[PDB]
Amino acid sequence: LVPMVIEQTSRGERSFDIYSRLLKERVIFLTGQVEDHMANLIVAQMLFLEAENPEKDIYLYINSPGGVITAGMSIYDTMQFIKPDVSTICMGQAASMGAFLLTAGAKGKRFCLPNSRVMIHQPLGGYQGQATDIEIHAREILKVKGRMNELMALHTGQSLEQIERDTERDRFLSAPEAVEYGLVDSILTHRN
Amino acid sequence: LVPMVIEQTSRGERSFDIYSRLLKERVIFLTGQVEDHMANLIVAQMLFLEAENPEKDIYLYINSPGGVITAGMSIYDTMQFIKPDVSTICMGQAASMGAFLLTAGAKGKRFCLPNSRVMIHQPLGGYQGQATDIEIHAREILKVKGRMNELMALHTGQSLEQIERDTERDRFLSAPEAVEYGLVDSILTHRN
Amino acid sequence: LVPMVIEQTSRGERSFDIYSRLLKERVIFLTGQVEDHMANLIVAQMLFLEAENPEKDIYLYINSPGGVITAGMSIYDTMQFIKPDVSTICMGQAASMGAFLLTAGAKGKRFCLPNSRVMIHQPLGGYQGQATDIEIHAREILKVKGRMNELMALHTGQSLEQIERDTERDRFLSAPEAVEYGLVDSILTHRN
Amino acid sequence: LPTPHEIRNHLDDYVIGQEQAKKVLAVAVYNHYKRLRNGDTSNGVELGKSNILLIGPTGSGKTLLAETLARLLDVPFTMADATTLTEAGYVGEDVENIIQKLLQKSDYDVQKAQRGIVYIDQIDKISRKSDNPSITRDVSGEGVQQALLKLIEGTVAAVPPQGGRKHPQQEFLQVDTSKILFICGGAFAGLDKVISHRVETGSGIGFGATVKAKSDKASEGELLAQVEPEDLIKFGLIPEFIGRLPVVATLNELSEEALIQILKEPKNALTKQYQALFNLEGVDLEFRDEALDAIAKKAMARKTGARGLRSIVEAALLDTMYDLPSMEDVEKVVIDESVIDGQSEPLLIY
Ligand SMILES: Nc1ncnc2c1ncn2[C@@H]1O[C@H](COP(=O)(O)OP(=O)(O)OP(O)(O)=S)[C@@H](O)[C@H]1O
Repeated sequence: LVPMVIEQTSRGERSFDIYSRLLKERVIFLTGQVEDHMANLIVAQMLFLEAENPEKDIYLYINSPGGVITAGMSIYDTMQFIKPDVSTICMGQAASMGAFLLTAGAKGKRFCLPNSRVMIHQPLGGYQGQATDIEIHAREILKVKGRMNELMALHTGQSLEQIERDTERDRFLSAPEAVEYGLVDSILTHRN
Repeated sequence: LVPMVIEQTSRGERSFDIYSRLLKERVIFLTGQVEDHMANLIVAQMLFLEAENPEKDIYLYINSPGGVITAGMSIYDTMQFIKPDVSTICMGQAASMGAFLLTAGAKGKRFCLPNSRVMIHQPLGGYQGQATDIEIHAREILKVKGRMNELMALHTGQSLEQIERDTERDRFLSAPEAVEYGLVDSILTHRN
Repeated sequence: LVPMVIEQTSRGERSFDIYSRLLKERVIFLTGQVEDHMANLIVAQMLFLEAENPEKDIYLYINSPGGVITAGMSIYDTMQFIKPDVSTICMGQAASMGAFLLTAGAKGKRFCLPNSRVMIHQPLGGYQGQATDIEIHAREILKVKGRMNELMALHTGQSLEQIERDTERDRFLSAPEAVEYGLVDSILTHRN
Repeated sequence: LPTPHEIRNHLDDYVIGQEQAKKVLAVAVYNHYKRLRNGDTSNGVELGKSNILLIGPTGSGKTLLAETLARLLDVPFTMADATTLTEAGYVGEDVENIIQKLLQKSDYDVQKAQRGIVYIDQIDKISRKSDNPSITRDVSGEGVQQALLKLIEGTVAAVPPQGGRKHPQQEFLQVDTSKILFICGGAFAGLDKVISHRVETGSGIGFGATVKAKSDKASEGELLAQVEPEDLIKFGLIPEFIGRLPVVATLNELSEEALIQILKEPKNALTKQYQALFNLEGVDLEFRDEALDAIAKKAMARKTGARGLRSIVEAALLDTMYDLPSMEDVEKVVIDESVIDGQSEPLLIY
């Protein structure tokens, strides 16, 4: 269930859902696993805000355990293509793909909560078939791993060699360490 | 099913659902298991009330058997970040995570019903894989257990060593015992 | 499906669902098993009626086979906290928890239908794990049984020793016998 | 004849903390006197009239600005209201009612009616309500504005002078309205949210967005300065109606510190009234800074704090005033902040 609220305007009262009200303020929610349906919905929201105003900052709160890679990469290219600065915030958790979208936000407008947690690892996959086909799918996922590490270094500022060693296995990063790692800019402890 | 009510205003009559009507009075309901979807919905409700009035107390009624830890920690940081005092009330039951959000409320504005019951234990987890991966997930969940005990002691006032001994196994605490333990401030037996 | 009705008012005609129409007249329905969601919904209804009118009696019709104990005890404390006299009626059946909420109504405003039936037994539970954990959960459920018997004697007027013997196993009570037992006040056979 | 610098100097005695609004009004009124005084029968004729639109928060002193100006000003002044009006012969009120109300101030002199000024309050209340499938003819809404268009521009409407003793007269006077000035102003609600979205930043509900922490710490006024006609369209006003009022005023806000100034600097301040009331008795009235601070908080708590000063001050001195004639050999009275709360009694000096 979703509660309904009323926004008061001069013309009259209008009823909005909790998610649509925040959308009016250039705020999008990324919840649950990243799939083709959930990812395509966020893209439509960003484009709608671009047409309404291309000069206002967008805020993206991420709370997700990650998911499909191809679904997430569509959002990353969109955030960089559009003119507005997509601010990212980590609430609760940010897995491998959630962390990639987190650091891809606008530089200087990235935050993480004091008790949030980020986890990063290498892409997962698999295939069943002839040996010739296994080599094809293996080469493709290997290129993605190399591509995902190059972009991670660009926003985090670290070296490509460092990202390769840290992403060999699951690596959890607390909120303070994420700041020191260049993944985020600051922490929103209290309101000022 | 959700019943519909009518709120009389000067402009005219408006139809509201039972949950949305209470939301208008700065009241949020936390029901069932704590997951990523249910937690992400409550966060938008708290933020919505902040813009309407940041000086009015919020009331949060909790009746839940607990759930995911990462989903609950996002709510804890939100209550402390925002300026309004988040009043918490325990109805029916408050499990491990429900108890952490209960005590995290503003000091002096925490209540528990005369027959409510609180339960606290250590974080639960598990992993299947290589021994190297088990050590990684084991160290991570251990930090959470240490972190959850530190924050519990901060609001309850007890010592870190006492919380560690009491959280080794399931521990049920009646409503009067919660007052003696510093978890709550009083009990709302009757209206005065 | 839920039928829609029309309520004629001075301002104009308004369409209401069958449950919302009765809610306007201070009537709440308790149907099916008692769970965290169904119980948390009824509590909001009682609070809504308190603000509208704290001096008018509330009528609560109960037809349920019982359910979770913790969900029901939140309702009992609420009925005792608020000022209005919560009238209770048993329709069809009133199990262990349904009977506790039935008898918990205001003294002199408790009724049972001529063919209704009440059943009471001891709390049910279970646990699987180490022996140390079984002892903890056993002491907890024992406190509830002692607490549930104490309150039953308080409202029914019987002695605690009598309630303990009668609640050792399932005990069915017809509508006339409920009056002799102090559980209810009268029977609403016909309208006068 | 009145110089904008001189008229502004006089208004400063009655107005505190509002400068931009004074410059705007001074030019218009000076032009109005000049327009009516000078015949204007030169190569250039039919000079245009710049009507004034006043915007400001409730209780900011708008009514005092028109009335205090009217006090020193010779021409008559009236205080009408827009909410009462209802278009096309409806139950509420005919537009013509405004004109007949003016004549009483002008002693039924047509020449004096063109000289006088008119003021309207709560103009925002008639904002075009936009609910599509309800009526589609909003009497209280847009409809009222359409009727005022011809009125402000200029036209002649029949008006029974004095109402008539009985049917015997059965005559009406022709009153021009072109030369008449119109001041339509009202505290708009929700206007701050409209301009914030389009002008400053991505504010709102979210974390990074600027929260409304400065509800009372800072004044929203500075935002109103960047107002434009296009923003009013979203509010409900018709562009044609806005064209009739080119000039705009801001009237940012009243400050807690300004309340202290209002009690000391103005000639009509309450302190000076009671001070003279007791001076005749051979007693002096002393107000302390602590006492004024308490008054500010109490007035701020209640609605329209500016209009509530009389109640707070009168209650504080009601008891003392009763005993002052009875008391003798008392030359001074001291008021403390505790007295304002009501827990203390004012000190008496003999
Ligand atoms: N500059 C000022 N100097 C002294 N008193 C002031 C001043 N501005 C406002 N006040 C006080 O505020 C009171 C109300 O003034 P108004 O002009 O009626 O305010 P308002 O905003 O016009 O109220 P509305 O719009 O008619 S509801 C006055 O009676 C004064 O006591």
